[PDB]
Amino acid sequence: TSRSSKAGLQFPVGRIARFLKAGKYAERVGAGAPVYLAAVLEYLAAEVLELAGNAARDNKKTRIVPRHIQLAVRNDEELSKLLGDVT
Amino acid sequence: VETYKIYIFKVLKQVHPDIGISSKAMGIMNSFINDIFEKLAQESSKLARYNKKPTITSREIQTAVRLVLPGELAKHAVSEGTKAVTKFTS
Repeated sequence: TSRSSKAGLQFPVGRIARFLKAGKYAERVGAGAPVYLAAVLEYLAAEVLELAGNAARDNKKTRIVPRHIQLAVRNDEELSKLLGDVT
Repeated sequence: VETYKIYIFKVLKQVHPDIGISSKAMGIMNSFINDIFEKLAQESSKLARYNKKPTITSREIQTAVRLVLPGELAKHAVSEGTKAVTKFTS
C-alpha cells in the first residue's frame, strides 16, 4: 500500500517526498516529513474547497469558479492573511 | 511548478461530491498549493541550516508551519499533520 494510503491522505506522499529530496533542502528528508507536509497541503486544500463549495451552493451554482474561491478566502480571516487577495 | 490538480480534485470529491470545479478555479487552487509547498520547504531548509541539522524531519515541517501560517490556521494544520504521521507510524 502507498505511503498516502498508510497516512490516510489523498495528497501524494511519494511525489512530495521526491519533490523535497530533489529541491536540495537538506542532506536528508525523514520518512515523516513528506507525510506531514502532504497532510498540511491536503488540509489547506480541504478548507478552501469546503468554503468555496459552500459559496457555490449559496449562489445556486453546481461548479466552483474563481469568484467562489475569492469569496471563500475574503470571508475567512486566516485564509485572507495567508493568501492575501484572489485575482 | 508541479501539478497537484488530480489530488486537489480527490479532496473536492471528498468534501463536496456533487460540486464541480472550473479549469481556472483548479488553476488558482494548484497555484495556491505550489506557493505553500515552496514556503514550507524553504522555511524547513532554513530551520535545518540554522541548527546544523542533517535531516528535515516532521518536527521541522511543524516548526515551518508555525513560522509561515497565521497562528489559528497553523494550529489546525499542525493537528492535521500530527494526525497523519501518527496514522502512518501506527
